[PDB]
Amino acid sequence: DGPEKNYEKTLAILQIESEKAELRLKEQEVRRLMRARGDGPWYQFPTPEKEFIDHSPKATPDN
Amino acid sequence: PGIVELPTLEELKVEEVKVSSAVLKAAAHHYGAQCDKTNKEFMLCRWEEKDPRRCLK
Repeated sequence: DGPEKNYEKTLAILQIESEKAELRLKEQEVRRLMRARGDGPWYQFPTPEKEFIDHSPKATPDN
Repeated sequence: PGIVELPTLEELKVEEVKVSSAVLKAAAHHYGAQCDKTNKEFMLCRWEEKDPRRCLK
């Protein structure tokens, strides 16, 4: 075919793998921040359920 | 950290019933019909407001 094919295919492969590197490191820092502080969707550890509390009138006022 | 507020002795000085429990069980059914308005207001305050200090009167 020629040299242009190899050259430009190499360029494509290079941008692909560079972007992958970028995203892997980004994922590392993202997981770090999400775990150190639960601001994000991940590492949101469970809490007690709210809907199983009874809010009705009790037997004593100062419940 | 925050001090508790409490009423004074004279904010509780009251003419008490000084009446026993059988004398009172006997007249329960009439004290539930007469003197129901005040009693139910006191109940509503005591359960709506969860503080005794907000309902002495």
